[PDB]
Amino acid sequence: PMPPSEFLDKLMGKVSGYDARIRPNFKGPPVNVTCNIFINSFGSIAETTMDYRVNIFLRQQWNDPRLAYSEYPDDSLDLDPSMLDSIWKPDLFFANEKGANFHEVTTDNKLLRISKNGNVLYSIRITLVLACPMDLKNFPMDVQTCIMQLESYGFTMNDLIFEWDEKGAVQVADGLTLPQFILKEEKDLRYCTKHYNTGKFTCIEARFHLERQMGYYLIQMYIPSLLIVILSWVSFWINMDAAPARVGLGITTVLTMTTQSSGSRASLPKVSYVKAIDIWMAVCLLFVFSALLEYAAVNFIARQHVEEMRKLFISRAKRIDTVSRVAFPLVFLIFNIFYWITYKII
Amino acid sequence: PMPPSEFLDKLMGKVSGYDARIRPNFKGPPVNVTCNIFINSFGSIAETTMDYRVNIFLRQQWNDPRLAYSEYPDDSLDLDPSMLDSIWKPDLFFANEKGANFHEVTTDNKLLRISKNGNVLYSIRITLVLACPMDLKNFPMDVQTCIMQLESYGFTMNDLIFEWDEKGAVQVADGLTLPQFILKEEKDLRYCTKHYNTGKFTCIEARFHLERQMGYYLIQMYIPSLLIVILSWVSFWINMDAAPARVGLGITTVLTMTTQSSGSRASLPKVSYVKAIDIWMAVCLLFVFSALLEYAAVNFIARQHVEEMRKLFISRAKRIDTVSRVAFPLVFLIFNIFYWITYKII
Amino acid sequence: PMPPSEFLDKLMGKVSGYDARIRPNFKGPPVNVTCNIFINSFGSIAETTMDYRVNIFLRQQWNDPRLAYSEYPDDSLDLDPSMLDSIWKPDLFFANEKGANFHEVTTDNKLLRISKNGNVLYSIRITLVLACPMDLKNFPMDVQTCIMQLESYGFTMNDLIFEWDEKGAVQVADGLTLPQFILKEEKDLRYCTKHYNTGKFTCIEARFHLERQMGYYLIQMYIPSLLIVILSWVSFWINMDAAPARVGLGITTVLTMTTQSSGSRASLPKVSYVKAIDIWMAVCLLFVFSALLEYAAVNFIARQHVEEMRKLFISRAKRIDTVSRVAFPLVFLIFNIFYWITYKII
Amino acid sequence: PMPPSEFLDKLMGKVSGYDARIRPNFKGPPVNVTCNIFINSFGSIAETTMDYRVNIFLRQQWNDPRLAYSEYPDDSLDLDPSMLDSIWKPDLFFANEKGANFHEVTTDNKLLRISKNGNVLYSIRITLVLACPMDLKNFPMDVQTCIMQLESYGFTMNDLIFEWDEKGAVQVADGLTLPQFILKEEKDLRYCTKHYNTGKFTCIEARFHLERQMGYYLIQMYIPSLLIVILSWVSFWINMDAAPARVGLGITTVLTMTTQSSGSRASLPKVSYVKAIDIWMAVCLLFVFSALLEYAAVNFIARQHVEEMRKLFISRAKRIDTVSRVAFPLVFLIFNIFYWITYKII
Amino acid sequence: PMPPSEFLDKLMGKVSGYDARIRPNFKGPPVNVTCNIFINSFGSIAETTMDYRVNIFLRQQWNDPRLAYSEYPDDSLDLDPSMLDSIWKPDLFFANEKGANFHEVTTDNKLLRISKNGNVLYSIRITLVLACPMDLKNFPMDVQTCIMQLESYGFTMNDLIFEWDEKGAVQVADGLTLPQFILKEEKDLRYCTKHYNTGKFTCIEARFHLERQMGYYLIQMYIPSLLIVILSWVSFWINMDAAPARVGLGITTVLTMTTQSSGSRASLPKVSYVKAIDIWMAVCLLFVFSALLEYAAVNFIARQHVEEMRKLFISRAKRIDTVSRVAFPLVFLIFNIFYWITYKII
Ligand SMILES: *[C@@H]1O[C@H](CO)[C@@H](O[C@@H]2O[C@H](CO)[C@@H](O[C@@H]3O[C@H](CO)[C@@H](O)[C@H](O)[C@@H]3O)[C@H](O)[C@H]2NC(C)=O)[C@H](O)[C@H]1NC(C)=O
Ligand SMILES: *[C@@H]1O[C@H](CO)[C@@H](O[C@@H]2O[C@H](CO)[C@@H](O[C@@H]3O[C@H](CO)[C@@H](O)[C@H](O)[C@@H]3O)[C@H](O)[C@H]2NC(C)=O)[C@H](O)[C@H]1NC(C)=O
Ligand SMILES: *[C@@H]1O[C@H](CO)[C@@H](O[C@@H]2O[C@H](CO)[C@@H](O[C@@H]3O[C@H](CO)[C@@H](O)[C@H](O)[C@@H]3O)[C@H](O)[C@H]2NC(C)=O)[C@H](O)[C@H]1NC(C)=O
Ligand SMILES: *[C@@H]1O[C@H](CO)[C@@H](O[C@@H]2O[C@H](CO)[C@@H](O[C@@H]3O[C@H](CO)[C@@H](O)[C@H](O)[C@@H]3O)[C@H](O)[C@H]2NC(C)=O)[C@H](O)[C@H]1NC(C)=O
Ligand SMILES: *[C@@H]1O[C@H](CO)[C@@H](O[C@@H]2O[C@H](CO)[C@@H](O[C@@H]3O[C@H](CO)[C@@H](O)[C@H](O)[C@@H]3O)[C@H](O)[C@H]2NC(C)=O)[C@H](O)[C@H]1NC(C)=O
Repeated sequence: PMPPSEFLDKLMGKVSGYDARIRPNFKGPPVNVTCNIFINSFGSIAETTMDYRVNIFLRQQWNDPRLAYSEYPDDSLDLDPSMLDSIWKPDLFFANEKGANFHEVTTDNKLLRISKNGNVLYSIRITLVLACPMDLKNFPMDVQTCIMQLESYGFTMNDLIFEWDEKGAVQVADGLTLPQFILKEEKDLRYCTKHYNTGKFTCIEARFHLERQMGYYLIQMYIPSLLIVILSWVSFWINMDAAPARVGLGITTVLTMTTQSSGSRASLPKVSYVKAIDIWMAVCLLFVFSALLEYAAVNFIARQHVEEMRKLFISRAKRIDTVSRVAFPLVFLIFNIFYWITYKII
Repeated sequence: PMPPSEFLDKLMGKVSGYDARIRPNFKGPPVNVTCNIFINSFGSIAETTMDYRVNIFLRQQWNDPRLAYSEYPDDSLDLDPSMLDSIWKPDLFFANEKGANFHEVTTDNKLLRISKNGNVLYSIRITLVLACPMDLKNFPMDVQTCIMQLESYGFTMNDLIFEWDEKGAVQVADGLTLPQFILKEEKDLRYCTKHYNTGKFTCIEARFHLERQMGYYLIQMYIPSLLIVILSWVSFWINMDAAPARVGLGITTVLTMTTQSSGSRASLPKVSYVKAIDIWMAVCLLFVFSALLEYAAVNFIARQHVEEMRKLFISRAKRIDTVSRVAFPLVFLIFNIFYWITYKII
Repeated sequence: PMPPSEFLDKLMGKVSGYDARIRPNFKGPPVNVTCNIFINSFGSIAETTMDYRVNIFLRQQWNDPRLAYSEYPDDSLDLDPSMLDSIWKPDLFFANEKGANFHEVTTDNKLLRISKNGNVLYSIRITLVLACPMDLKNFPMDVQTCIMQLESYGFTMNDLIFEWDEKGAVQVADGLTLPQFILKEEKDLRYCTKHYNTGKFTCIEARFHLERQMGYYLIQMYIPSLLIVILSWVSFWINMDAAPARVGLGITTVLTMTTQSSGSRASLPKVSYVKAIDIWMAVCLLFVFSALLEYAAVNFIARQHVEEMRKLFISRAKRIDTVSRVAFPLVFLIFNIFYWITYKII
Repeated sequence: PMPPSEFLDKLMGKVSGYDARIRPNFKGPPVNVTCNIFINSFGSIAETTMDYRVNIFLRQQWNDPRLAYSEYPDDSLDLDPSMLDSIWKPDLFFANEKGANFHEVTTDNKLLRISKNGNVLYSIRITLVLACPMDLKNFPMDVQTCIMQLESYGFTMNDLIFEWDEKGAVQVADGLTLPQFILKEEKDLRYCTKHYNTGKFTCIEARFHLERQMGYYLIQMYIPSLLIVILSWVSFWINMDAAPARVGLGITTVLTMTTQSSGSRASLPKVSYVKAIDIWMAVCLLFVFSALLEYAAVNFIARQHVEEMRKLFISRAKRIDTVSRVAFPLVFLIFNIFYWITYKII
Repeated sequence: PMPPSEFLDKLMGKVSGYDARIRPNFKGPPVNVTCNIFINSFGSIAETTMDYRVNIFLRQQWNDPRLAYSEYPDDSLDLDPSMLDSIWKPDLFFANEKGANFHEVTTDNKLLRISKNGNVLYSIRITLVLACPMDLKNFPMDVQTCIMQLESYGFTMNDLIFEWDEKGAVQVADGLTLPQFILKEEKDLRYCTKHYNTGKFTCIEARFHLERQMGYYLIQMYIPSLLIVILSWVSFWINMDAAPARVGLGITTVLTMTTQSSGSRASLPKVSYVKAIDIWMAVCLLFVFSALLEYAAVNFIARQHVEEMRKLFISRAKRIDTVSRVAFPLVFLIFNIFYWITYKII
């Protein structure tokens, strides 16, 4: 017999009237193309530009009666990736590409096989940098949901319809790990049918829940953010007579805590709303600032102190020192409870 | 009958004398091309290079009598995006491109349909990085106006005219949100007819008002910029005898405020004029510097103090301490009123 | 006779039925392609994106009976790199490309020679940026293993099989040096046969062990991380009466050590687990923090001190000063032993 | 009649012997090509790499007798930008390109019109990143001169000559503003004829004077650079008995001034010569360092002070304090005059 | 007669049997191609990636008897750069490209002329980013030697040999200046013949000595690195009774010197060996650390001081103060001599 390359020349050549500019089943029902992606590499999720780089295998399956051969004895004929400009292909595109490219390492990474009944498998490797609106109302304890939509651009709903297959619409790699987030096993599948001034177009998308790993932020901006508050608590255990001791403590600590506040949003987007890490530094900033005002109240009584009425001012300046050793270690603990409970339920 | 691919070969082939290098209605009136864009993604507005990345759908509509078919029973014939090099297309370009590229993810993102009367719709996806002169006279409270002009390069006014359509000249996406700014619903539409040494060319543009969100700057460079001034106010409530207490306070605070001034223009363009954030740090720098000179005036009187005339110098050195507790908390409030009123009207 | 260019036109032209879209030995055994790479340049191994740039010479050898000439008197015929689109080539690709490109400096860097029996050598220069999951459980003393897999995309196992040659499967350059790591002479060779929903494909890979050089981290983040602890030890040799001396020492040192902790993960990925450099700064942070609490215990006894019972409190406040000069210099040495032994065996 | 597309096929087709590989007026005088650029966008002038990005419209005009039509009734025939590979074009190139690209947004931005006498206008949009040797002998008050040369590569002087036109050789945009520098209205026009081992080639260039805007540097690195010196002057108004007051002032200020010196060359090229900003920080570093040595001379006399001879040492230690309040405020003013006069004339 | 474009069609057309896939002098001696480069732009030598960007004019000259015309009366025929795919060209490539590109600004920057005897000149503009192993054993006083090799990829030694010409093998631009380094006039020329598993290939290279300019490092990291040591010397001229004076001096200076050590390797590669700038900061770190231990020895004697034996401890605590004023100013000078002598000979 003849090889599949010469066998398909009768179906993709000048004979049989086959044209790559004509969609299958013309003047009839639209083409129902089913798609399924395979995430190979994931990560590099930046927040300054609010985008993430993904590498998926976009599989496409449809039905073309013009390529339904019945003379070849086999059931699957592989095609050279250099002959993709001869058959019709869906005009699939993403609405959040923001720059993309293919891979042509020694061969155009394309897969093309034709079944006997007319099933055509089209799998390619695409490297996308997808964008998603980052919701940072609770930055250290948020559940991001970055989606990706597959719309049409040249054909409307009556000519091309995208759908998901029931046999693993979205597969995940075996050893796919992320440096900062984690990929949940549950991925939603809903439609995203858009409507413009020209018409209506099909759209398919899949939700991806990306939960953060609190192990990183808990060590860098939570343990040092708590030890600095302890530095302001040790001033109560120091005598009220040493002026340079408690003054230098209430100033060097209250100024190095601002660096922690400025160092908590160094690589974060400039959002207007307040996040969960801005209420942890601001409240702890009040503790390192109230300790400065605490010494300002103790030193103000000692500098004012008549022999009988002045002996009570010394005890009054020391009575507040007996409560500050218990108030702040018990008030900061109350805020430490309302913080790790409200942001663990919402 | 015959499919539209073979039907349009009579209108785009060697027959009928149709050439892609000839504009419609030659030796007559110019081609009136109407355009309308659809902003899909917006943001990433940097200030060091004074540019912003945009992703729009550039729709183009004109009239070509050479493509006015009258035999096909339908009213809209879709075209393959691979056949855009056969018909005439307007030479539309932007005067502020500064690098651009198309999107060819599995298909050239182009839309092409031809009506019966000769209406040709041309919609493509372009990713532009547009530039605009940043007016930073009031940096935290400015209303930026970044525009984009669509000029001609090969045809003059007598051969190609660009205009805006009245049915939604500029559409906005449904869920288009910006991280730093906000997009106003009012967009101006005016002409930008340029004149060069070669001739005159058409030009269409649309204004985009981008108001900032003060919620970000108010927390990072306004709350810490005010608490440092309070650190210089607590020196008045400290006795005038402790030298290392008030000296270290008037130096550590006046030097950490300069870091806030240098940290306020870390990612800003090097402009010559003064902005609204440079007058907030410089005036607050005077308060943290006047407190240093305030102790220099109190300590200078105590070191100079004859038994009757010296008792008044001690009261004089304490009389200024009774006014500094009221002057600065009431003078900084006056500047706090003139600042948030002048920059809220202009 | 005729030159090899005209001699091979009979084997690569329209005659002999040779087609570049047909794999050798069709309807029979699969093509056994042996590959061997030659690493020219290596390094630039970043950790923020977890990727490294490599430049190898990908050699490919297979058997094509359709190109087995028997009339030319020579044994090796060199081919012009501009004629690679006429013969069949394996669709080799990498599963961790993440962007790649060829080199076309004055000539496409391709090697093509055909033997008499049908051996075809295919060598090209590819610049890859390969990714690997960075295991940073012990950051300064880890042995990274970055691999690279060569999979198929268009042909399954029954049509294309990749294998390694026994004569130097992976060669290393003569003067290939790395700035940070070192390349070990032992490189493992194992298979990576994947299984997808479409079928099974061949895969070959080679392990690369990249041991770090501790000479860099030992000087920058280990010598200064130890001298700061010595600054907290000198407070014991200072009299317990000078308040501003020991207070300023226990605060300026405990706050500059946090900068060393924040400066140890400035260019590191945001991992959740704790690494070996996070337990060296945190434990040393306890020493510079216990010295602050040590003075808080000595000053608390002196401020409390009845004529006979008060003379023992002065000796008690000095007895702890006689143990702190020996405890911390001997407790930090114990942690210094358990650290450099546990992380030198695992 | 026939359209210009079919009319010019007789002049650009196989007939008439017109070839795009032959320069006009062969075996005779060279082609005198006149050029004129139009700067659209300017700025982004970095100093680390010593380059600036420019966007100009390169117009080219020459004479081609082979295209001198005499049958068409019009005087200017516009050409499709897709037919630039049919006529001869000058091989113009820049000697300081360092990477460049064109703009192909929906159309190749090319202009091509042919006059009756043979005048051919060629205007294209080129985005260049031009380099210039940065002369930073006086960094805040220099007048940079970045030029751009247009050389030939394939034709020598006897075959191609570039010249400037007298009617606006270099035009400037109407609203072209720069963020840091300013563009002067005077632009020099001189030749740059080079000589290599192959021969001599034509060259045209234009000088661009880029004066800096001192409004930026005067606020960031000149006002804080002067207030720190004032902090060292207030130590003279403090009593000579307070040791921790004047010691902490002469150390915290002398160390934060080094940050201003290191912060003045953070984004500057590593040049060997000294600039005008390195002599302003180094001299001011002497003032904040002489104040430290001033207290070292006052405290050395007080610690040495026999009942009559010791009373003069106290007055001697205070006599220098009466001159330091007048010397430094009058010596720093002398350097402030010689600095803003020498660098305002050269 | 006929123009050179039509004259060379007889030598580059279907007639005469000329093929671009055949090297000259086949079945005979190899082609001796002589090359000579012309460095136009040089600099941008980074150290994090260990690469430098260069822009050279790669001239190539060989002998092709098939192009030896004898009928044209001239001696040099210029060729259009669009016809380089018709003649044979050497497959020259660099072994350290790491990404490269050509320049196509309005014309492919290629030079092609053919002599009567068969001499063919081939000059193109290539922008390379070449790599070299940075030897940083003495960072401020090293002599870097970055080379560039020109190897073959498709032809072995018996088919293509590269050589250097004796008439200026490597030329330098007239006004080529470097921001950091300097280019020496002496450039070595040696062979780099490599040997692989396939065979042996020709190779030509040229050495480039790049000496650093010490004027930059001497001001930024050598003058401030010496003044901080002077701050530790002034503590000896202060009385031994002021505790907060000498304690704060021996801590604030010893901690700001570590920033100079961390600030000396901010943009340097992470090498394991010690460089010449790491022994200048570490030794100076001992001086600012020995001054802290010097006060720890003086204060330890004063706190210990029986009426006759205690008067000698006061003199002993002051005797070391009389030697420290002379020891350190004379010991640091000894290290200052051995440093600037050992690294000025090797
Ligand atoms: C692609 O998928 C669409 C569905 O999304 C298919 O369209 C549906 O096709 C049926 C005929 O097969 C149309 O008729 C209906 O038939 C059912 C019985 O199956 C009957 O109960 C209904 O009353 C109706 O007559 C139906 O209108 C149509 N639906 C839509 C929304 O178009 C289409 O056939 C598929 N195309 C191919 C090539 O498989
Ligand atoms: C494209 O749009 C232009 C307008 O921007 C159209 O041009 C105008 O066309 C009219 C004829 O239709 C020209 O004549 C005028 O007619 C009015 C009555 O409608 C009459 O009152 C005037 O006195 C005049 O005779 C008019 O001069 C012309 N204007 C310009 C500025 O060119 C043009 O026809 C449109 N082209 C197409 C193909 O639709
Ligand atoms: C490519 O390599 C494969 C092996 O990976 C070759 O396949 C093996 O080929 C033999 C025949 O040569 C097949 O038959 C076996 O022969 C042995 C004797 O050599 C006999 O003991 C066995 O019982 C069996 O009959 C064998 O099944 C086959 N193995 C596989 C896994 O396919 C193949 O021939 C190679 N192709 C070329 C073109 O060299
Ligand atoms: C392109 O420009 C060059 C000048 O840069 C033109 O060349 C000059 O052409 C004249 C003839 O037109 C040559 O002859 C001279 O004529 C003058 C009178 O005009 C006479 O006084 C002189 O003694 C001499 O005979 C002249 O040598 C030549 N100069 C050079 C440097 O080539 C050239 O003609 C222009 N080409 C075109 C096509 O316009
Ligand atoms: C390209 O350069 C090579 C040299 O690198 C040329 O090869 C040498 O060519 C000579 C003949 O011209 C060969 O023969 C020798 O001749 C000398 C007298 O000149 C004689 O004393 C020797 O005993 C020997 O017979 C020589 O073997 C050969 N050397 C090599 C290494 O190949 C070659 O001819 C040049 N090609 C062209 C086209 O110019």
